[PDB]
Amino acid sequence: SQGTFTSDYSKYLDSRRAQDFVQWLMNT
Ligand SMILES: [Cl-]
Ligand SMILES: [Cl-]
Repeated sequence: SQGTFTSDYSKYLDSRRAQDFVQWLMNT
């Protein structure tokens, strides 16, 4: 199974993606 390191890295990647969406929402 995915260990804590891989799972935490995926939550980091999720954060990058969600933050890019937050930025996109302000874009025009
Ligand atoms: Cl791992
Ligand atoms: Cl991304």
